Amino acid sequence: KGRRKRELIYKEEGQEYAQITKMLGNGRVEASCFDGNKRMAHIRGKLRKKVWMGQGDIILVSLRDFQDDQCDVVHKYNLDEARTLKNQGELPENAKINE
Amino acid sequence: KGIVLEKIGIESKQPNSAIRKCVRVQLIKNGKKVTAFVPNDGCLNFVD
Amino acid sequence: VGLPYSELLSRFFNILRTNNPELKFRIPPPVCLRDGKKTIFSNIQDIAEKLHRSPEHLIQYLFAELGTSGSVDGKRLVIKGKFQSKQMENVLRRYILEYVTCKTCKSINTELKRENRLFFMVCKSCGSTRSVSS
RNA sequence: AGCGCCGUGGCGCAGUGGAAGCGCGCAGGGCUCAUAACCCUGAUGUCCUCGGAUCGAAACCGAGCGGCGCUACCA
Ligand SMILES: [Mg+2]
Ligand SMILES: [Mg+2]
Repeated sequence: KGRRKRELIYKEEGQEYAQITKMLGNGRVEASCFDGNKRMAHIRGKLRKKVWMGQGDIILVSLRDFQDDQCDVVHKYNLDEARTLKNQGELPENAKINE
Repeated sequence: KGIVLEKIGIESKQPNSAIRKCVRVQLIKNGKKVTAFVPNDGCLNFVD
Repeated sequence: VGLPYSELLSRFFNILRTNNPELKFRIPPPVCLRDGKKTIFSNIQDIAEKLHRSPEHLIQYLFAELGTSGSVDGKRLVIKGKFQSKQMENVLRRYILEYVTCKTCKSINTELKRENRLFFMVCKSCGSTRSVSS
């Protein structure tokens, strides 16, 4: 089946960080975004079953300017960029996740 | 004829990963509500 | 004749303004650490002080609320379990509501005492005797 | 106040008269391509305090402590 430190990425112009609250089905998920929203995130292609995610993982999420209650993932962090951005406080301190 | 109730992006089927720009539109003639695709790449921002 | 009632009421109000100019506002913000499998609470000593509460009784009450196990490390509580800071904050809120400050009147200077084997509470500002143990 | 119970290894039971126990937990390993299941190895103790017969007690007993249930408010 298998034979068949990268630079962290920052939010910008309609894009931010989110905290997965519950894992939905069919490739959906819900993310509490650090804007005051409990948005729903869809998993994009080239990433759907390319990177595996889990509840409790900081997520880089692109938004939909034409649809404010829906959003889609662009990138997932391996718990190191999360602690980093927490130290620089990019995401509000009211959301603390560690492991 | 109809009126755009709002604008949405609906996700494609299984073998194709992409989001297609569509519009939730209310029909004038009978009152029923439906959804409509918008072709021609740069035209959701034309909808208003 | 209720005239000699208002004067001693005035005397009491002057007593109150003399003794207690400030008339809790001294709860340390419970900044916790949820390290996945682990949880570390450093503020446990500070909340022990600012509430005038001995550490062992507070930590055993925390363990009695939630059936989770760990140790005490260092001036901190290291519990290996899963809890958001909101829920442990809530548990501390309950303990604050019903132990550090009495429901009937605003006070906090009361502390643990042992009046014929349980923990019987008494106050200092007042002189209360209430049987709060469980 | 007296009597019935007890004194953890993180737990519950225990043999309590040779001196550290069993399962549940936790760390680690094994099997498997891999996971779970299964299989092996473990470090944890003043087995609560003080004295006593005893080669020797954690165990057998008693001059104190703590926590449990009743007698029940025992001027
Ligand atoms: Mg190759
Ligand atoms: Mg997508």
